[PDB]
This record gives sequence, C-alpha cells and structure tokens, in this order.
Amino acid sequence: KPLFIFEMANNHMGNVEHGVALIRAIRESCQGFDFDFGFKLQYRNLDTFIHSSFKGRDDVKYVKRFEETRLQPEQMQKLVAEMKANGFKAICTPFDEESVDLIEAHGIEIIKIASCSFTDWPLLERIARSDKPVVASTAGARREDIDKVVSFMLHRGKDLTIMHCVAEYPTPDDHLHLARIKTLRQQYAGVRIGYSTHEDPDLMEPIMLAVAQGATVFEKHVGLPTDQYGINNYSANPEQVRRWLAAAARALAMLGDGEDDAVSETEQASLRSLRRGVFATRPVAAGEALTADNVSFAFPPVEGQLTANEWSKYVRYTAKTPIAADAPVMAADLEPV
Amino acid sequence: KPLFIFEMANNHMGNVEHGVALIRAIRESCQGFDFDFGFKLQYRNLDTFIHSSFKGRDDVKYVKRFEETRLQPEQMQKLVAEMKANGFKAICTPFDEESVDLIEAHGIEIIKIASCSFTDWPLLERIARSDKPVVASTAGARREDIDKVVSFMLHRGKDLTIMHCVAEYPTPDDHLHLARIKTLRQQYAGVRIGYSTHEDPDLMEPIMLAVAQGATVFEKHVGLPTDQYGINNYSANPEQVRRWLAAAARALAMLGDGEDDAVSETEQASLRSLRRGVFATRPVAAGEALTADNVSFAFPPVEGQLTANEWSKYVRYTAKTPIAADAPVMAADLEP
Ligand SMILES: [Zn+2]
Ligand SMILES: [Zn+2]
Repeated sequence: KPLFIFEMANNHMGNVEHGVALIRAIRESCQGFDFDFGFKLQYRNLDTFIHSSFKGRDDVKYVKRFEETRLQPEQMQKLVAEMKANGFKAICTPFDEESVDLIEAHGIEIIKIASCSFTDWPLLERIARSDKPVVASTAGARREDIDKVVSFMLHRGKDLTIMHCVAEYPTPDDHLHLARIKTLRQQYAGVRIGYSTHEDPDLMEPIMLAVAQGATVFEKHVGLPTDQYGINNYSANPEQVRRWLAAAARALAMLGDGEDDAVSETEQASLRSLRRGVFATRPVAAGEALTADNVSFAFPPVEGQLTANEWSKYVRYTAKTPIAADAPVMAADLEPV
Repeated sequence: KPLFIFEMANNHMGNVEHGVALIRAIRESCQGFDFDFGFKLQYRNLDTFIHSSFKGRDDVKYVKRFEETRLQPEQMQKLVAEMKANGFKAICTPFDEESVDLIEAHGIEIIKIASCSFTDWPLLERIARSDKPVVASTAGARREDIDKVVSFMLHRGKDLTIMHCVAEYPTPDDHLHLARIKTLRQQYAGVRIGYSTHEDPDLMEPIMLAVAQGATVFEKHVGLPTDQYGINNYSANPEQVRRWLAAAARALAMLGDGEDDAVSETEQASLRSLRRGVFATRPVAAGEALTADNVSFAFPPVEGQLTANEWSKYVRYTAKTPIAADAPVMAADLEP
C-alpha cells in the first residue's frame, strides 16, 4: 500500500540511454520490498514554455538547465516504455496545458502537480478535464488555496493526494517541517496524504518520521552518478534509495499495526507475575463474605488466586468452601453476591 | 515541553551511594537540553508486599531481586533529596497503599502507575486520594479498562498521562508497536500521551517515532555500569541516555511546529522562478480587457509581471496603459 515515487526530473541529463540505465538501477534498489512504486517525469513544451524573450539566456535560474536537457516526445515515450517495462507506475508532472495532452498520448497513469503550478489555475482546469488520479504538492501554498484546490478537485470526484514539501533545494534538517504532514492529514479527511522531498544527503530518519505521521506516498529525486555525469545535492543514487526504503521498512515494523488491541501471551503472564494477590488474614468459613478485615493484598499470586485487580471494596464474594488463614483466596472457591 | 522520566527501578542495586552516583551521572547526560526531567523510584513496602508464603524464595521471578535490593525509607528519602538537588522532578511508582503514604511523606511530586497495577482498584482508590499528577502505564490493558481508569481519574480532577508500553523486557524491535501511541492519542483526546519503553540495545529511532506521534512524556530505565555492578538489557547507561535525548531533540528539529504557517522568502522566491508569467500575444490598447485571445503563458516571470497563478476565471483585467505584443503583462499596468 505505501507508494514510493522516483523523480527523474531532468536528471536523465538530456540523454535517454542514461535514464534507461537509471530506471534499471532504481529497480535493482527495490529488490525485496513490498510496496508500490512509481517513476516520475517532468513535461514542459519547451517551445511554448520558455518565452522568446528568455531563449538562450542564463542571467536567470532554470532557463539554461531546461534548454540543455531537452528531450523530444519520441524519447519521452521511450522512457515511459521502460518505466512500465520494469513495473513502475508511470507518473508525470505537466507544466503546460499541451503537456497534459501529451501525458494522455503516452498513456501515463498519474498526474503530479508541482508546487509552483499548484495555483496555476488554467493548468488546473486542463488537468480537471482529465480522468487520471492527481498528486499535488503544496510547498508555500496558502491554506485558502489548498482548500480551493482540494474542494474543487474532490467535487467532481477526483482521486486526490496531497503532499507536504518544502521548496528549498536542498532542504536543511532544521527546515523539513515534517509536522506539516499531520497538519495536512487533520485538515483534509479522505484525501491521501504524502511527502515529497528535497532533503537528501542520505538522511534516513525523515522518512521514518514521515511514515509515523501517516503519510502513504513518498517522492524523492533520483539520479545515477557516473564518470562524466554528476549528481545534485537533493537527488539520491541507487545505493541511497535502497537505504531509503530500508528505513521505511524498519519504521513500519517498529510501528506495528495501530489497529491491534490484541494481547501477547508473554505480556499476560509477565503482568500477572507482578500483581498483588488476595490472601485471607483470618479463617473464612463457608458462606462468609470476604471483607477488608479477613483479606489482605500481597504479591505474587499463584494461578488462579484472586488478585487485587479484581477486588472491589463493596461486598462481591462469599466463600463457597472455607478458606484457611494466610491462604491464597482461589477464585474458583467463590460464589458472587 | 517534553518530559523525560528516568526509571531507576532497583538499579541502585540496593546501595544508596551508587544510586546517588547514578542520579549524578544522569544529570550530566541532560546538560544543554530544554526539556523537563524527572527521576523515578519504585516504592513497595516489602515487609507487607511480599507475602510470607513467598519470603526467601527464588522459585518465581522478582521476589529475590526485590529482597536483595531492599532500601529503607531513610535511604529512599536520601535519593529523593538527591534527585531534587540536581533539579529533577521527583517521581514514583507506589505498588501498595503504604507506599502512597510514603510518597506523600517524602515529598515526591508525581505518581506513576505501573502496567501491572493499572487495574489495582484498591491501590487506585488510594492514589486518587493524593493531589499529585498521575502518570499511568498501559501495557496489556484492554480498552474497557483504560476507559474505566481514564474516566475514574478524569472525573476525580486528576492531571493524567497515559503511557504506551509493552511488557517484554526487553521489547524486540519487531514488537515495539509504536503506533499505539497514535491509537491512544486518538481514543483519549485531550489526555497527555507518553511512551515508556523497554527497548534499546542502543536504539535511537523509536523515540524519534514516539515524538512524531505526539507523545510528550517519555520514560526509560537507567543504570550506571560499574564492573562492581553490571546493567540489564532494557536499561540505559549515561552515555546512551544523552544519545537518546539527542535523538529526541533532532526529531523535534526535523518536525518543527505544526501550527506555524509562515512561509519563507527563500521558498516564496523559489516558487516564483518556476511559474508561468503572462505575455501579451497582440498589442493591447489602454483600457482594453485581457482575455485568452490576447495572452500566452510562459516562463519565467520578472518582478512584478502578472503570473497565471493570478489568471482566475473570477478576475477581470483591463490595461491602464498600452501593452506591446510579445511583452510581459506588468501588474502595475492593470485594474482589479
Ligand atoms: Zn521536486
Ligand atoms: Zn518498567
């Protein structure tokens, strides 16, 4: 049931072979874990998306990075092909209306909304008229906005998932604000809650904290280090992904199931072995009632001596058969009153 | 603020001076942290609590250990004194009703109830007569019991805390069942929840998990390995107590404040730089309306271009002054 999502973003680096080699290593990292898994792309129609005025420029963030790692629809369909080949849910973040169109053509199963497009209303309209599940990130979103967006998606019957994240790239430990996962969970009932992250140096605890807080979907950026290919400071390599899942794996075990009222057999005998048994202080005749004079409490009990945990201060029991003084009051020897 | 209770139990090994040195070793472990701390004893009037039928016997668990580590009241009084002097809160688990009297006499501040005495009504009824906050452990209680005891104390006006714990000494990782913390927060709303634990072969993650589920009171057994005395495996030394607390602190750091909605400049400025700005696709006369006909969306914007995230179907825009084809719609040029 937990779903983990692996964000490639642009870490294919403009290169498909690399990106195929990265999906396949991520599948290797998943060996043995019993979760759901999705792989994520980012769709921008670079023609429309980067404005004429900013083409070829680098005096501002992201333009150059976007232009350099550009991939053609032909090649983007190729990656989906592998994604699915390996058993990943194909997941994608459109930033354009036209990229939604494209997501459809590619038979992608799910739509992520990035935090930046969270209130990109025209983009939302385009997504709403789609018929796939939605995963929305909410970094620095106002409550009133997330409300609008939740309400609007939920009305008109969408499968929605809302994710905590922070738009600091990478995110200081100081600054993960994981408490927010619960804030979101409490604000919005019957909406899946998740956590998308820019934490990683190889951290490991945030995920446990995240699971504990009742997030059910988890997104992390991934990439494959290589000689002549670097990695950024918020993207995990295949070695740290496996660890990432090992951590969640552990946290689930340590957490157990909150459903279980059910009780261990150790616990029960242990607990008895520390309880106070009820003893007669004085001979008690047949049909004598048991009172504050005549009994006392002391440990430890024998089976199935009546214990203090069953005593009452009002008159509850008479002795069916006589009890010797200083003897354990056995519970099979008492008729209730 | 979070409360950390250190369970001494009978880890004073029956020696007052050792108990003292323990308290002192643990005060050091606490240096620097902005938490509350308590040290906890275990009170049993043994003359009376261990039944004659069982005195001198090592035939079944605990009897021996209790007898062997016996401390007199004057000696318990010295420990409480020490605890207070290092600025610890004084806490105790009484197991019989004479022990509650001694708690009152010794000036102990909080009453802990062990899981085995959780439904010990006669003890409960004695404990209810004190006016000390109650902290209550819950291992293997059935729901109806927790319900009963909970309302019992709450209706009495008690300042109650409910702990999750597990009666396996020590508790396997497998078996911590840390999500009872959430369960219990959810069934007993308003009631403070903590977690008392019997875990570590050095474990640091469960406290981080405890804290993340909103436990606020934590208990752990503690000891001072000495070679003259060893230490059992569900109780922690001073080194590993600091680690424990550091794990807690780190978790709080990573969690931050649920009720804080202030967003950063760094964050806000980050988001803007990935957003679609708004560009005029044909010329736009002054006092002319802006529609889907005349605007495209593209990236990136600049201070302070209109942004798409402000293209609501509920909002009309008219140009103050004329806008050229292919130009940024600059907000200061419109009319909400
Ligand atoms: Zn991201
Ligand atoms: Zn204990």
